[PDB]
Amino acid sequence: GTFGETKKVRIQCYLQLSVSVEDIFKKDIFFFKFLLNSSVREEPVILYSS
Amino acid sequence: DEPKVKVGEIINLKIITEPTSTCRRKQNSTVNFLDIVIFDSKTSKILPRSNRRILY
Repeated sequence: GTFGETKKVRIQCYLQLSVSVEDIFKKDIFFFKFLLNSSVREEPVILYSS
Repeated sequence: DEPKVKVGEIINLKIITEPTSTCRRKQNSTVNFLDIVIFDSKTSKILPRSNRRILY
């Protein structure tokens, strides 16, 4: 009876990145502006691709 | 490259940096920071959010 019970893990619920959207209108073309930052102001984020 | 750009050309800018003979001076900072700033030809100080302008 392999009991691996009571692994008392604590998990966090805070999405660390934060994305702000800005829709620049233009004639026959379009532009998206994207402000990306961290959730809280002591945990910095690295980014790899978008 | 090619300074006649119409509207829709995402074009890379190339910067070549070389530290001088005063590379011997400081050396306790190992990183320095390079703000690229944007001026109009006639007027000055384009704000860095920069809509209807260069987007980066």
